[PDB]
Order: sequence, then structure tokens, then C-alpha cells
Amino acid sequence: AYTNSFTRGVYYPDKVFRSSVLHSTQDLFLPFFSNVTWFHNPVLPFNDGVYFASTEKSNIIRGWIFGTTLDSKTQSLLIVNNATNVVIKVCEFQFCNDPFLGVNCTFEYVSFKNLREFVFKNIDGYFKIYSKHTPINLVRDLPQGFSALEPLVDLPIGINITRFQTLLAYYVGYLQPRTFLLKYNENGTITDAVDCALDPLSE
Amino acid sequence: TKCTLKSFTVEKGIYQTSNFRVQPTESIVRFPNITNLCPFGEVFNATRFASVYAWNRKRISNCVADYSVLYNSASFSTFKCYGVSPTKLNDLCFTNVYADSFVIRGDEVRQIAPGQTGKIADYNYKLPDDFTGCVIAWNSNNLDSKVGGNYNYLYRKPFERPLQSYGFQPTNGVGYQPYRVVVLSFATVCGPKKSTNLVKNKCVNFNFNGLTGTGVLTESNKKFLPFQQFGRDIADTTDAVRDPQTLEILDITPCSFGGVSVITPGTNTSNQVAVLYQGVNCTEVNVFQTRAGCLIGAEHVNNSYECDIPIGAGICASYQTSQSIIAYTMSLGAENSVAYSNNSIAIPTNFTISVTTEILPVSMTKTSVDCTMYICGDSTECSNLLLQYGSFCTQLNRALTGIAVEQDKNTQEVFAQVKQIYKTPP
Amino acid sequence: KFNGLTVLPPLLTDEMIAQYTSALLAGTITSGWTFGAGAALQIPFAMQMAYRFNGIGVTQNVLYENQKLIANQFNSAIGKIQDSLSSTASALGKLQDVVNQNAQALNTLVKQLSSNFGAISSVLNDILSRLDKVEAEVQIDRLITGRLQSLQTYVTQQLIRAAEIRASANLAATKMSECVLGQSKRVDFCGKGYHLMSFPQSAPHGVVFLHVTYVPAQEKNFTTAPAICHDGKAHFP
Amino acid sequence: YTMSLGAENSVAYSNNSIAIPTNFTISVTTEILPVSMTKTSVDCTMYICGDSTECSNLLLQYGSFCTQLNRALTGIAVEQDKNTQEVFAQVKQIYKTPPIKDFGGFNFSQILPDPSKSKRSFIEDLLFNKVTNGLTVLPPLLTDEMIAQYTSALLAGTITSGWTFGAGAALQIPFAMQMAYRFNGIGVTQNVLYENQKLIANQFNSAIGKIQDSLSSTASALGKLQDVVNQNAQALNTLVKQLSSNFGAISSVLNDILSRLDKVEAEVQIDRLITGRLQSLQTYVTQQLIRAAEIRASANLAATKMSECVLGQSKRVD
Ligand SMILES: *[C@@H]1O[C@H](CO)[C@@H](O[C@@H]2O[C@H](CO)[C@@H](O)[C@H](O)[C@H]2NC(C)=O)[C@H](O)[C@H]1NC(C)=O
Ligand SMILES: *[C@@H]1O[C@H](CO)[C@@H](O[C@@H]2O[C@H](CO)[C@@H](O)[C@H](O)[C@H]2NC(C)=O)[C@H](O)[C@H]1NC(C)=O
Ligand SMILES: *[C@@H]1O[C@H](CO)[C@@H](O)[C@H](O)[C@H]1NC(C)=O
Ligand SMILES: *[C@@H]1O[C@H](CO)[C@@H](O)[C@H](O)[C@H]1NC(C)=O
Ligand SMILES: *[C@@H]1O[C@H](CO)[C@@H](O)[C@H](O)[C@H]1NC(C)=O
Ligand SMILES: *[C@@H]1O[C@H](CO)[C@@H](O)[C@H](O)[C@H]1NC(C)=O
Ligand SMILES: *[C@@H]1O[C@H](CO)[C@@H](O)[C@H](O)[C@H]1NC(C)=O
Ligand SMILES: *[C@@H]1O[C@H](CO)[C@@H](O)[C@H](O)[C@H]1NC(C)=O
Ligand SMILES: *[C@@H]1O[C@H](CO)[C@@H](O)[C@H](O)[C@H]1NC(C)=O
Ligand SMILES: *[C@@H]1O[C@H](CO)[C@@H](O)[C@H](O)[C@H]1NC(C)=O
Ligand SMILES: *[C@@H]1O[C@H](CO)[C@@H](O)[C@H](O)[C@H]1NC(C)=O
Ligand SMILES: *[C@@H]1O[C@H](CO)[C@@H](O)[C@H](O)[C@H]1NC(C)=O
Ligand SMILES: *[C@@H]1O[C@H](CO)[C@@H](O)[C@H](O)[C@H]1NC(C)=O
Repeated sequence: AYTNSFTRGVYYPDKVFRSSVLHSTQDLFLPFFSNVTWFHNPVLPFNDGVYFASTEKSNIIRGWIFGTTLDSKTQSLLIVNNATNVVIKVCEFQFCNDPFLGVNCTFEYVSFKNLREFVFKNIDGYFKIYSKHTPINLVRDLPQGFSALEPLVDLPIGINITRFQTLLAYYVGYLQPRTFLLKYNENGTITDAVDCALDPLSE
Repeated sequence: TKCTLKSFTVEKGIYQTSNFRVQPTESIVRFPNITNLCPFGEVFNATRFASVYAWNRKRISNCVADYSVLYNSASFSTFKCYGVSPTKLNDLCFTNVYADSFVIRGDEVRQIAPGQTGKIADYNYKLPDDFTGCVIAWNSNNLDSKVGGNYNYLYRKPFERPLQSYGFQPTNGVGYQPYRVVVLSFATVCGPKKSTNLVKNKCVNFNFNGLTGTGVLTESNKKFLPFQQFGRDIADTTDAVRDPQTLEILDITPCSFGGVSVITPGTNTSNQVAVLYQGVNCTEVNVFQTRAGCLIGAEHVNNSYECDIPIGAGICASYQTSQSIIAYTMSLGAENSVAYSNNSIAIPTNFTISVTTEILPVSMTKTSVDCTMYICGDSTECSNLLLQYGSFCTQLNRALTGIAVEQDKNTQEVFAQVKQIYKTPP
Repeated sequence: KFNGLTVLPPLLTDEMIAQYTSALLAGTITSGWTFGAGAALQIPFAMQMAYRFNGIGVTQNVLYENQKLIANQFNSAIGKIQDSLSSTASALGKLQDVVNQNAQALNTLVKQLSSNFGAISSVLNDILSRLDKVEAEVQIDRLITGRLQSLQTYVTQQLIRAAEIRASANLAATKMSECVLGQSKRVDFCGKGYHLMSFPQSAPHGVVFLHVTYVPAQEKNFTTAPAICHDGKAHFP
Repeated sequence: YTMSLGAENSVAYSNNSIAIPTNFTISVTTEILPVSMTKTSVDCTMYICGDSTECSNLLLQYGSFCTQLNRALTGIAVEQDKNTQEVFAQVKQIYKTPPIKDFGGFNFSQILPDPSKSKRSFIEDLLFNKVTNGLTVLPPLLTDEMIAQYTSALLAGTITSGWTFGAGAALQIPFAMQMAYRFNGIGVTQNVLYENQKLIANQFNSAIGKIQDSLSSTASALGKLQDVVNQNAQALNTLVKQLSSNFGAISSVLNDILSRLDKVEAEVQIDRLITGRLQSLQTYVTQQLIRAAEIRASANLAATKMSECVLGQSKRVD
């Protein structure tokens, strides 16, 4: 199954304030009006990194697993939100299909009515996470319009990622190396964007 | 000015002899509050350690390191390095802080030091001269062993496992007795982030989280989002930063700079000069603030005259009489109420024939440059290299030949408008 | 000075330029504008000047009734040109600046031969005496690249300066056609005043026009009217 | 579509037919001309080398380049003051307008100075509202208030004295009589003015009103001046953005090169930044020399338009 991304999946590309200005940047972005795979799950490719989102009113989706194998042979990311705090660890983990709810190691870290949206990417051994939250009316598809995702985590863990899966209404899209033009308002929030490759007017 | 013009005589004018540039008064460094130091108490201050002939290492990462304290620590009676010194290590960072710790007889521990020799450095606790760091050891006969000897210790990869349980005794001196020791080698494991006080409103050199430059740091009304660290102007230029120890936003202004122009009458007329610091404020440098910059060594005057030497922003300077350089708002000419009314006319009753000279340039000095002789000076070895650049020398000769023929045409079009050489009567 | 830089002579010598300014001037004096429009037609100079007064809306009799005075004012004003040009060089700032710009451009181009551009020496014979071929070529490439960039800089600035001098030569050619071979009505084209005539004089790298202009003087105020009634009808001049 | 060049018109020619105009309109066609660039000078040592001593020494090996660039930009900068002065300073005295405005019904109030404002005219205030690293911008010699005193003097001379203030001292003449000369200067018998004086005054006053409306309703009129401001800003921003370029170097941040490498390798990498920044600055100065030649051609045109169109009455068609 699929739905249209519309203008979703843009994020703050760098740690820099800019205001009342338009900045052109090339990065791994979810392309505008691309098709986003819909789920209600199996192991998925990671490709050039992932946009992930879920329409929610219940908090059933608790986490993710990432790696090459996602199992035993090499260090693999486990990421969990348990409502006490966010957990991250990178062990050579072993489990069943997943440690999902029935309702060696080298690093560790701690920190429908709504959409939760996220981006996961990996450049130069920095694994990165971004997010945003908003209220919504539509349950069937990602909401139209725009609001940029902002960074949560930025880890020099140096792992190679080619596969991932979710830990238990949810959506997956792939980032691609594309030029975007980003509009920063007077307060230095991104308020609009252009995918330059979308159409001749966007070029 | 004489040196700027490469001349001992200077004609009347204004000359940019130099550039004024306010120097950084001091250097700032700011980094975040020091945190996540590697827990080396588990190496040096713990109640036990492994036997040194059977030891193994582990790596610290995502951390600071206590190396700045370790470079002057009392925790060892002796120390040595295969890498750089600990004072350099406290100023550096590495992929991980690889380290190990153990109990041994003191001389057997020395026989496993980085770049040392013996069955320890050979196999029981390996220690090649390629080890990317330092090690330390001290006597421990009261705690590293029993009253019966070094049974809690051992003797004989880097800092890891000819070995056996140690032969040391608690009655011995620090070489023969039981001892405690550790060794390490070298991004994610770094020395501490030493940081200065903050200095607003002075021109300063600065470091903020590895951004560097010279500027006047100023308190500001900008509202960075909680994840943003730097601010940038339209053309990439950094124009604000967040202070990493107290998260307010500092607007960065460049340290004041500008052309220094020397205003002079001719050296015939005087050796006295005035200096304009273009766009500079007089607080940053007689003294007079013009809109063009701070002007020094000229008198501000309330009269107005024709513009002699142009300063800019309506100001001109001149040399006047007992003598000095003055500076004044230039006169655009005398004002005149034309005596207009709906029935008044003025009619000239006489004339002057005025022979106004006008002078126009018409031709340059016709030049041709033999680009092979200019570039290569009659060297064959050079001329063969100039062929690799292809058409450029031919294209430059063609361009200068076009200019040269054009000077003859310019001269022909002006003067040769007459078909016949007319002659004047006797 | 030997370094491939050469100055070529103009096609016209300064004596040939002076024969042209002589011919332009002898035509202008003996024949008025007519030598531009066809064959030179002789006309007495006091009659040429009455045509030139009539060409600025000053009636011919204003010349003849003042011919001694107008002749003396011209002769005296030519005297003031000699006195000005004999007194100070500062009048010819345009031509002497054109000479200076070319001399500074050539001296910059020569001084750039002494620049290293990152080579071990700027003297090409030092490189070729000290270094063997494979090393020498690396240093000579820096001198070639720098001297070639210096010569492209020179030729680019001489192309832009030649375009400025050609704009001035087209202007001088137009001033000669309209101010010398004719009487221009273009306000302030042939000097500040109502233009009468101009005389070309040669100067190195340039030309000088002695723009003879009528400038009015000694005005009186009068009451004036747009029109005048007579037998109830309006009369206009 | 294939463009139309204009409406088709067979002119009604025959060997004995003439068309004579029985009436006229006074038009007031605005024309807009560039006269000066933003005067600029670049401290080429501070632009190329960023106040680094290690780079500043290497830039000496290039000799006169970072000196003939300043001489070129100084020539352009002095030339902008010359361009501005050749256009506006065509007047010997700062003429001023009488207190009373008895100009035969013509109403210059929107183009004459407003003393409640700089003391610019109403239309000059519309025109001023419509237009919107070692690099330094230098002020013009004439301030905008001096330029406005020259356009006031030119305009007050033009109104009170006709062409006469160009040819000698300003001779006063009534404005209805000055326009009667302007009518003879186009071969229209001057009684046509005096007999249509109220109509001609109203056509002028209304045509001036249409300039205020046009300048208030669209910015597109000032495209020539806004294009000059845009080209100056585009050139300077391009020159600054080129500091961020690598030119094959390890980084475009000069302090990275000076900290990541030993001095021998660092000098090779810095010499790429020097070569690229110097080529960037030579490219900028060359474009500014060509653009200054274009602006000088426009300033010489504007100076000629002021001499012939303002200080006189040009008979040169269009
Ligand atoms: C000259 O024209 C201006 C407008 O172009 C006239 O000024 C306006 O006059 C009316 C009526 O008094 C006022 O309501 C407006 O506020 C004025 N506008 C401005 C901008 O001042 C002016 O009255 C005319 N003068 C003469 C003598 O006719
Ligand atoms: C010449 O043309 C003008 C318009 O340019 C005519 O003036 C208009 O006349 C009408 C009445 O016929 C008035 O309503 C308008 O207000 C006038 N306009 C202006 C600007 O005054 C004029 O009547 C024509 N004259 C002749 C003899 O044809
Ligand atoms: C992919 O998206 C486009 C709109 O951008 C749409 O036309 C197309 O049908 C989608 N493809 C699928 C398989 O749904
Ligand atoms: C939730 O995670 C935190 C660490 O983030 C941990 O301390 C806590 O014990 C966990 N609780 C449950 C119920 O998993
Ligand atoms: C951990 O790593 C060691 C080698 O360093 C290996 O012998 C061991 O089998 C690994 N164990 C797991 C669960 O990965
Ligand atoms: C990741 O992949 C690179 C090659 O792309 C390889 O050199 C590196 O050893 C890999 N690291 C891990 C932890 O798999
Ligand atoms: C900027 O943010 C403040 C709250 O921080 C808000 O009140 C204001 O309206 C915002 N302004 C703009 C232009 O978005
Ligand atoms: C850093 O530490 C000081 C006290 O030493 C404290 O006042 C300040 O708030 C801290 N800053 C941050 C960013 O935690
Ligand atoms: C300067 O002095 C020289 C002689 O030394 C003289 O020829 C020249 O005319 C003088 N110029 C001025 C402006 O005094
Ligand atoms: C800067 O110059 C202005 C006048 O241009 C002056 O008022 C001000 O005091 C100067 N700045 C300082 C810090 O003195
Ligand atoms: C010059 O002008 C200032 C005010 O700008 C005034 O205080 C001063 O008295 C004046 N001096 C003279 C000699 O006019
Ligand atoms: C006209 O002016 C000249 C000087 O230019 C003077 O000699 C002559 O007497 C004057 N003539 C009259 C009629 O005023
Ligand atoms: C004309 O008359 C006025 C007084 O009505 C006077 O101010 C002005 O100076 C006179 N002009 C001439 C040229 O005589």
C-alpha cells in the first residue's frame, strides 16, 4: 500500500540560524510528492536513510532496530521509547522476530488525533535522528502542508546500516540526495521549501 | 605616501597609503561545561586489579579524559611513553582511550612498559614501541599482595597478555616488592575543554566550539531555536553565536577597519599632511568625525569653498593661511535668487567672445608585446612549455595588434576629415 | 625595457598631423563650413563670422557694428590661451594622464617580471642554471602561469582603456565634424556659450579645440509682455 | 504564437493629399539613466588572506596584482564622482525659485523642492522610495542633499531663465514667454501657446500628475536604476560567496589549512586559495571595469541630455 508524501519530510539541515532568507542546500531529503509505503511489520531496506511517521492516539509504536543483519553478527542499533525515558544501545543483539509488546556492546545512551514524524540518516559514521509532532484530522494519509523536522540525536557510533524494522497507521519513505531551497522566517524557523527536481517551476 | 608612490616628490591630492585594522585586544575560548570524564578512578583508586602477566585492555569512548591531571599525578612513582607526552595528550583527542591496569612485582611491571623489553613486553603484557600513549607504576607492598607474597599479582596485544603468579614480597623495596600499574594508547576520547571568561564590546580574537575569527562580541536580541549554535548573514558570513556556557546570543561585528588616506598639498607647498581613516569612528582611532571617516590633522571650518582635495560625503580639504590643512563642506557655488516675475525679462546689452579650450585624448601609445620574449626571455626550454598553453600568446598578439591598428584609425577619423591639404593665403 | 615590449610609431607623424590641423584650420578660416559639405568655397572671414552670428540668433549687423571689438576680443582671448598654456602644464591633465596610465601599465608589466609567483627565482636563467629538466619545468610553469596571467591582465586593461580612448576619439571626430567643419547648435557640445566656431590644434596623443563661443554680458532688466494689443487684435513678435 | 510587430497601417498617401494636426497633447515622457555605481574599494590582502600572516607572506610572491587591483577600483571610484559631477554640476551658481509661483498656470510644485522633507521634491521622494571581508563601500563626493541642490538649481534656472543659464548668467524670463520660445523651437508659431495657454498648462499639470500615479502604481519604471543596484549587490555577494569555495584546497576556511597540515603542505593548499581568491577578485574587478565603462557611457549620455534637453532645447529627433 502507498500514500502521497505531499510536502512532508523536510528537516533543519544544519545547526545554523538564518532569518528572513532563502537558503539552497543539497542533502538526503524525502522528495516532494513521492509515494510513501503504508503499514498497519516486516524488515525493510534503509537505503540513503528513512522518513518514518505514524498517525496516532494510543502509543503502540515504541521503537526500532537497525543494522546490516539486525541480528548477532555485528553491532546493531536498538532504539526504544518506554515513556520513562528514550533508550539507545548498539550491541550484537539476539531476540525472536522482535522484543515487541504483547498488549558484545560498544555504546549506550538515554534521554487518529496526532502525527509523530521522524527522519533517520547516517553520514560519515554520524547516525542522526530528527522529529516533529502535530495534531491532525485525517487518519488515512500523511497530512498536507508543511512543518520542518528538528534534530534529537547525533551519534558518532560509526555503524553501517542497510536494514531496519519497527517495534510495536504508519508510513515509510526513502531520502534521496536532492537540492532543496529552504525558507527561513523572521524567527529562523523553516516555514516552506522547494524540491528543485520536482517540476520546471521548482527548477 | 612617498613610499606608496615610489617617489620623493608628491603632488597635491589624497592617496590611500595604508589600511587601518583594529588589532584583537585578547583571545577568548568558549566550549560547553566540562562533563563525561572517563572514570579513571576504576584504574588508579579501585581496591583491586588483574595479575599483570594475564591482563587485558578496554576502550573509553564518547568521553572526556583526565590526562591534564594525570600529567602531574602522584599516583605513580615512575612513568614512560611510546607516544607523545601526557601534557600533549591532554591537548588532543583520539578514536578511543584504549587502557589497561594490573598488579605485579615492580621490575616485572617495568618489563611490560610501552617500548620496554622482557617476557612481559614480549607476551605476558605486550608493549611494542608503536603503542600510541603512556604508562605509570608505583609501589604497593601494603595492598597488591598478601603477607606470604605477590599471589594477587603476576610477572614474566598492547597492554594485554612466559607469564606466572608474581614472586614479589611485602618486605622488599619498590623494584622487588608488589606494585600497581597502568598503560594506555589513543574521534570520541578527548582532553578537557579549557575555556576563558567572556569579553563583550572589545575587539577580540575568539573561539566558540571551533568557530574562529576576530570581532566585537555584543549582547543581542536574536532568538535562535534551541538546537541552533551559529547565525549567518545573506552571503555565508557568520554574524552571531550562542555562548556554550550561558546560552544567550552574541551578535558579532567585525573589528573596525578601513583605508588610511593621506591628504597632502604638493611637497613644493608643504610637508604638512592630514590623515583620513575611511569609515572608522574617531573613538576607535586636531580630530574631526566626517561622514566619510575620522579625519586627523585638519581643522574643521564653518566657511565653504570650492573642492580642492575631495574627502567624500560633501567634505573637502585644502591648504590655507600661519598655515594649515582645513576641512569644510564643499561650496556648490554661490546661491542666486533669479529676479523672476510674470513681466520681468533681462536682456544682455553686450557680449564677450570666449575662446574656451577643450582637450580630448585620441590615441594611446601603440604597443606590441612579443609574448614569447616577455614570458620566456629567449629560452628554448621555456618556449616549448609555453606551446602547451596553445593559442594564448597568438591571441594576445592579435588583441594588441587590434588595439595598435585601432590607434591609427582613431587618429585618422579625427584629423583626416579633410580631403585636400588646404593652404592659407600669403 | 628590452623584454618583448615594443612601442610602434603612429602611421601619421606629428608633422603630418600638423598638416591636417593646418588644412582643417586653413579651410575653416578661408571657407567656413563649406569644405565639409563639398569643395571649399572661399568667403571673407568677417562674412563667415556674420553667418556664424546669424546661426546663434544674433543679427548680422551686431558683428559689423562691433567688428573691431569682436576681433580684439578674439585676439586677446587667443593671447589668454597662450598665457594659460605657457604658465601651467595643469591644463593638459587629460593627455598627460593618458601618457601616465600607459607608462604605469608598461612599468607594472615590466616589474611583474621580477615576481616569483612561487618559483625558486624570478630570473629564468637562475632556474635553468640551477635545476635539471624535470625540476626546472615545475618552476618554469609557475613563471609562465604568473607572467601569462600578468600579460592577460595587461591586455585586458589595455582593451578596456582602448575602448575608453576610442569613445574619446569618436567624440573628438564628432567635435571636429560638428564644431570645426560646422556650427553645432547642441548646447555645451562646443564649449560653454552660444558656439561660433572652433579651431583644432594637435597635441601628443590627442587634440585640442579652441571653441570660440559668444557669451552674453551686461544685461539690463526690462518690463516685458507676451503679445501687444493694437486695434483690438493681438500682435506677437 | 508568431509575434505581431505592430498594427498594420497603409498610410493614405497620394500626390495631392496631406494630413495636418488640428490639435496637440503636451506629453511628459519620463526617461531614467544610470549615472554612478556604488563606489567600492577592496583591501585585497584582507580579502585574499583574511588577516593571516602565513597567507600574507605568500601573497607577496604575486607582486603588483594586489596593488593594480586597488588602482583599478580607485580609478572606477574616482570616475563615479566624475560621472556624477559631469551630469549634475553643469551650473555655476545654486539658483533658487521665487517665493511666489506666477508661472502662467504651470504647476512645478511636485518637481520643485519640498522644505518640509533631505529637501527633495515630491517626485524625487517617489524615485528615492522606489529604488531599494576587506570589501568597503565609499560615500559619493556629492551627498544626496547636494545632488538635490544641483537638481534644484538646474530646475530653478530652467524655470526662471530658460536656456540662458547654460549659455551665460541666468537671464530671467516669464514662464509663458519661455514656453513661447520652446514653441518656436519646434516650428509651431508661438501664438498657438498664448492662445491655448490654460489648456497647455492643464495638459502639463495633468501629465505631471500621471508621473506621480505611474511611479506610485508600478516599480517597473525604475528598472534601469534597480538593475544597477542589483548588479552591484550581485557582484559583491558573488565576490563574498567565492570565499567559501575550495578551488581544490583541503578546506575554504584558511584556519583549517593552517591547523590540519604541516607548513610545507599547508603552503601548497593556501596557494590554491590565494590563486582562486585572486582569480575571483581579478574577475570581479574586470567585470566592474566593463560595467563602469557601461555606466560612464550612460553618464556621458545623461550629461549630454542635461546640456541639450535641460540647459537647451535639442532639435535631435527622439
Ligand atoms: C499644484 O498642484 C498640487 C498637486 O499636484 C496642488 O496641491 C494639492 O492641493 C489640494 C487643494 O488645496 C490639497 O487638498 C492637496 O493636499 C494638495 N497636495 C499636495 C501634495 O500638496 C496645488 O494646490 C497646486 N497649486 C496651484 C497654485 O495650483
Ligand atoms: C484639443 O484637445 C484637448 C484635449 O487634449 C481638448 O480639451 C478637452 O476639451 C473637453 C471639452 O471639449 C473637456 O471636457 C476636457 O476637460 C478638455 N481637456 C483638457 C486637458 O483641457 C480641446 O477641447 C481640443 N481643442 C480643440 C480646438 O479641438
Ligand atoms: C507515485 O506518485 C505519483 C504522484 O507524484 C503518482 O502519480 C503515482 O501513481 C504514484 N505511484 C504509485 C505506484 O502509486
Ligand atoms: C524505561 O527506560 C529507562 C531508561 O531510559 C529505565 O531506567 C527504566 O527502568 C525503563 N522502564 C521500563 C518499564 O522499561
Ligand atoms: C564478542 O567478541 C569476541 C571477540 O572480540 C568473540 O569471541 C565473542 O564470540 C563475541 N560475542 C558476541 C556475543 O558477539
Ligand atoms: C562499514 O563499511 C566500510 C566500507 O563501506 C568498511 O570499511 C567498514 O569496516 C565497515 N564498518 C563496520 C562497523 O561494519
Ligand atoms: C516570533 O516568535 C515569538 C515567540 O517567541 C512570537 O510571539 C512572534 O509572533 C514570532 N514572530 C514571527 C514573525 O513569527
Ligand atoms: C555551566 O556551569 C555554571 C556553573 O559552573 C552554570 O551557572 C551554567 O548555567 C552552566 N551552563 C550550562 C550550559 O549548563
Ligand atoms: C614645483 O616646483 C618645480 C621646481 O622644483 C616647478 O617647476 C613647479 O612649477 C612647481 N609647482 C608648483 C605647483 O608649485
Ligand atoms: C561613532 O560615531 C558617532 C558619530 O558618527 C558618535 O556619535 C559615536 O559616539 C561613535 N561611537 C562611539 C562608541 O564613540
Ligand atoms: C561654527 O559652527 C558651530 C556649530 O556648528 C558653532 O558652535 C561655532 O560657534 C561656529 N564657529 C564659527 C567661527 O562660526
Ligand atoms: C562692451 O564690452 C567691452 C568689453 O568687453 C567694452 O570695451 C565696450 O565698451 C562695451 N560696449 C558697450 C556698448 O557697453
Ligand atoms: C533686476 O531687478 C531686481 C529688483 O527688481 C534686482 O534685484 C536685480 O538685481 C536686477 N537684475 C539686473 C540684472 O539688473
